[PDB]
Amino acid sequence: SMLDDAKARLRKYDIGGKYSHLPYNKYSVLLPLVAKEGKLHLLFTVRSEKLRRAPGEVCFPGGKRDPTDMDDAATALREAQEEVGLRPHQVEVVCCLVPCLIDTDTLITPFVGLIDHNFQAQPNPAEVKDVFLVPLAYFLHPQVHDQINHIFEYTNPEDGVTYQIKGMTANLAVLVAFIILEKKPT
Ligand SMILES: COCC(=O)Nc1c(C)cc(C)cc1C
Repeated sequence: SMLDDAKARLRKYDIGGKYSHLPYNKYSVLLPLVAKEGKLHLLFTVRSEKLRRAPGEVCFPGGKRDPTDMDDAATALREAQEEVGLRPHQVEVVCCLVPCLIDTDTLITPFVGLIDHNFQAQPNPAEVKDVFLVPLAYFLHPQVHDQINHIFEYTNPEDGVTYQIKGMTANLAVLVAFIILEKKPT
């Protein structure tokens, strides 16, 4: 099936816990995969205008590890629950992708999660201004704009709203699309 095929591809890129103990400032992100209308989509958040870092920008759910978290996957799930109301029984964490190094002292660990078909997002307005889906295939032929620095523009055909996706978020989206969609019979 489509979902069994996705998880089997993703598992080949799992680095597991190999880099998780190193002494960094630690953050995790959840890359949430949703099946709709026969195809896979990624779920994104628009950050609230009130936040200090990157107000109004597109990112994946996530945040800073705290002393309650059992492991880095726990950080990503705690934060996803707080931001969009995703409950633990509604996500299967399939793997841990390559971590992102920034600012010389920070390590961001990305997890890919498969989302239950009955989940519906409940954006928390203190943290999240908007939630939207993008079909995974978009990231193989994006609409690119140069600010020189590459920015993707995605327009939702439901309502005509345009979103800008850039930086680490855009880089991880492309990576997941390659893993799952490369070399597939039609
Ligand atoms: C200080 O925590 C780091 C951070 O960026 N947090 C955060 C992230 C990652 C995503 C969303 C949607 C909302 C928040 C508050």
